[PDB]
Amino acid sequence: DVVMTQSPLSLPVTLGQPASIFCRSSQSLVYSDGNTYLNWFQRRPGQSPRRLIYKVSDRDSGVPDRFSGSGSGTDFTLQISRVEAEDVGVYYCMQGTHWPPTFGQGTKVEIKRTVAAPSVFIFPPSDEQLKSGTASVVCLLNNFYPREAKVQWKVDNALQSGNSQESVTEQDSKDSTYSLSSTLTLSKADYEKHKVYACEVTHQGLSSPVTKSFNRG
Amino acid sequence: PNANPNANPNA
Amino acid sequence: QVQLVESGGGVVQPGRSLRLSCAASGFTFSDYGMHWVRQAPGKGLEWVAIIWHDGSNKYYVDSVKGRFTISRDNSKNTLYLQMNSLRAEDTAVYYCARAASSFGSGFDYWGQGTLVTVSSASTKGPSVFPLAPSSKSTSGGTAALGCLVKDYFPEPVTVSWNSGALTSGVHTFPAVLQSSGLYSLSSVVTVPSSSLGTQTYICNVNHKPSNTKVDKKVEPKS
Repeated sequence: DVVMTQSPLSLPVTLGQPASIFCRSSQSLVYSDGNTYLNWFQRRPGQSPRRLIYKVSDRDSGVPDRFSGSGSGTDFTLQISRVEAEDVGVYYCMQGTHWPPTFGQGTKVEIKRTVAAPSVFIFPPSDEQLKSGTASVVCLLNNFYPREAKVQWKVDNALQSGNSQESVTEQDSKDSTYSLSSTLTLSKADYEKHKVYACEVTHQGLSSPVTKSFNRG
Repeated sequence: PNANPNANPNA
Repeated sequence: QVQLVESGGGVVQPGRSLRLSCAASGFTFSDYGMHWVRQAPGKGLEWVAIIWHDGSNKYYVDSVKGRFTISRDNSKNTLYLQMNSLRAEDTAVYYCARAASSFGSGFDYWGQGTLVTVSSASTKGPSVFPLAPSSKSTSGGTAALGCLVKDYFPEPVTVSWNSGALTSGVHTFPAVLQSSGLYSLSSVVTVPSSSLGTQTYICNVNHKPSNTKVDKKVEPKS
């Protein structure tokens, strides 16, 4: 099977600047009919994948003209003339000249933007969950940049370890930020043994760590 | 046993 | 207006079978060949199969030959993938895609995909709990609220707000794997704090692998 090697695998780009994604095939993609069957595809957050380019350089319906393709033989390039916030996602080449069609590993495009501090919010467990015997406490860090952030839980000022899990979003297609949730999970009995529940957030856009907290009940 | 790249699967 | 919607993904035991469907709208379905493509852990994207516009030719990647069968019903605008003899390698998101008029150019429109999980574990639908807006989730005239979706298997859960009419400011987080082997996620949204008393915010949770749908109205705390 023909191997499609993309580079780079991660492509951070400043808004409005160009971007180039490269693809090399392990065999020439020129076919005996004169055509070169090299395609590009785009996956975006929240959207179905779509083809952008076929036959090296022909652009699909609904694809902005800032996207173009070039190359020949074994070497091909997808060019974005001026990257926009809505271009975040993963881009794949695919060859169709040889059996079976094969895809490259994908290049993830992300936007480099200005620092943005998170907005920090906290949610106590619902009474409905408490009636079931568990307490989840949620700390939300909304719309920040860069993606690096540190969240710590304190319960009655005792630093917690081992009872929380975090998840971060993909970069937003409009404002190029990330959001993150951290969930502290305790039994109902343990939850009822303590008063102050706090999450402390450290991030480049904050001059010092910010604490958000509540008193049970 | 394979589809060639110029095969047309459409109407 | 071309739309492709896959369904049928869920858990399946090794060696058993699962049928996927793909519902097409917005074009003359019988005019187009159709493909299946999948995205498996550690493998990236893999072409799986094609069927001609009229069902007259079918081709398959070697590893699914003798196991998968592609078919279609043009009168119902539907494409099928019958998956037999399932293998652990088959866990993946399966996409249907509309064929290009040359095979080597692939396919233009795709669906959003349906996730197939090969596993001996039982399906379990989620519990859904409100993340109520309060004085602890407001800043600068904005309020955050959400829903916590706990303890389901396999992935995925999808979340919409107000039946899809509320999309601005929504974040639905990637699921986390708990030590139990079950998944959990949350979905949040930021809204005006001024109208918490007059607007209704409902999270619509769908766990298609268990046929579980939950609509939860999120009430403000005061």
